[PDB]
Amino acid sequence: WQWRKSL
Amino acid sequence: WQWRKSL
Amino acid sequence: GAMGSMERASLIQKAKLAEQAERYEDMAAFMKGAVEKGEELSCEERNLLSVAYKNVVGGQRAAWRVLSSIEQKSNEEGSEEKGPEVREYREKVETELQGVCDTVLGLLDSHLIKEAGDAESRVFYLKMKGDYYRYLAEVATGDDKKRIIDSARSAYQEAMDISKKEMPPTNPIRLGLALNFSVFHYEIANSPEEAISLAKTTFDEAMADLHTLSEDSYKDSTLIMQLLRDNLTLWT
Amino acid sequence: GAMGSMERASLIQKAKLAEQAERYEDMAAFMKGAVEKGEELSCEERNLLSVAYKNVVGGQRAAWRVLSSIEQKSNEEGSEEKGPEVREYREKVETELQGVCDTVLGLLDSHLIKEAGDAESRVFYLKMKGDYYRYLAEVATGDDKKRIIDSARSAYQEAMDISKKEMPPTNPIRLGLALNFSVFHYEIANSPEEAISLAKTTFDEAMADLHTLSEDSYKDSTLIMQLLRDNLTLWT
Ligand SMILES: [Cl-]
Ligand SMILES: [Cl-]
Ligand SMILES: [Mg+2]
Ligand SMILES: [Mg+2]
Ligand SMILES: [Mg+2]
Ligand SMILES: [Mg+2]
Ligand SMILES: [Mg+2]
Ligand SMILES: [Mg+2]
Repeated sequence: WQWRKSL
Repeated sequence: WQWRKSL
Repeated sequence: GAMGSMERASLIQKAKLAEQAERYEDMAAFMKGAVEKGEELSCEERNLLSVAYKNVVGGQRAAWRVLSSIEQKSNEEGSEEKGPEVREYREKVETELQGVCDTVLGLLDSHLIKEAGDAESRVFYLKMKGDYYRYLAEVATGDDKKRIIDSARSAYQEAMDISKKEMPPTNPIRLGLALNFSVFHYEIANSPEEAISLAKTTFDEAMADLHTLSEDSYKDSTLIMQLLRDNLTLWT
Repeated sequence: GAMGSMERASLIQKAKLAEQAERYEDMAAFMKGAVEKGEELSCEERNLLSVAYKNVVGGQRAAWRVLSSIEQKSNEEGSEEKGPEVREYREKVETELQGVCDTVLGLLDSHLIKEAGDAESRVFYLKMKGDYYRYLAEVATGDDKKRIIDSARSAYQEAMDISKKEMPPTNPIRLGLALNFSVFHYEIANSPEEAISLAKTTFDEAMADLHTLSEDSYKDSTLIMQLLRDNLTLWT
């Protein structure tokens, strides 16, 4: 699991 | 080297 | 405004100093002052604005999530009553976060977006409008939640339409916009299939354009493509 | 004060929430409000106060050091003149840092120290007074630098005298006080030999008392002893 990516 | 320790 | 007496160039200079010192609230205040001088922003200046507020609101969002989790647990069966304090403090952080979002959206509306004519600036600012309506949507629970969500959607959609017409598929702004609109679909709009389809098509179309790029542009584009891949791996 | 209308217990509860959310400025404001209720602080409450302000001032100090380094480089031979902005912004951060230190010292003087009669509270608060005069000393450059340094020294010395008479050599408050007074000697008072002697004697006297302790107290004390060792290794 990992916090989904945003930019 | 490392930043000396304080508490 | 408190920055009204400082030169535009000094505000930009101090924004860069604040970034080096990791003083992002100062950085945001300096860039707000620079925007309020009324001149359009350069590419570098637009990214100073976004970096500053992204870090400020990112900290507020992380804090809001911690407090919201504590609040939800307090409302589970068998949880001891502890009074109004958790809700009050979650509300305090929420109100501060909404204020930051309103400030950014106010700068975009007065008057960054209406003066932005080039694709790189207009898409950048519309992505920002979508992002900050998305952050409002993350905490929204009342009568206006659907309108907040549709405001985010509408801003992202205009940015997507322009980016597809005016930018190559490897453009870093286009890629980051698609990444975030995909997250919007997955997390906000309850549309995981749309989120996955957008991330895949964005990735594949960029892959096919990499051959046109210099080494430095290749590095910039593949970095964001990996973030799309990270999300696809998480979601499938 | 803005916290005057909130219950003492609610302020403490929200300070703990702020800590969980890493909102240390909020945490400090809550604990300031709790102190201003006028009742003495419990052991746990004293440590909430110190944690909050330590994190706030720690961030300000780190930022001040970044900016001071940039400023010093700008005053080297061959550096291009860039105007007053670096100095101004370093001064802004410096003034904010001094304000935090003055606030903490004001809480200690009105009226935490005068009501603290037990060794654990009195030594704790006098260590804090020494610490925040030390942070003022780090940025001091004018007529009052020597008096600021002597105020730090005097507070640390009173705390040391009490801790040696009233506490065992493994007491974590005594150990952390000695650690910080040693750093004061090394960094502020230009007395590295005193700094080294104090750290060594503190370490050795604690080592000889470890046999009296439970497993949990042993863990607490050896953790701080390792910090003394870290400094001795750095300094010799
Ligand atoms: Cl609150
Ligand atoms: Cl300034
Ligand atoms: Mg001008
Ligand atoms: Mg224009
Ligand atoms: Mg084009
Ligand atoms: Mg009461
Ligand atoms: Mg008393
Ligand atoms: Mg005793």
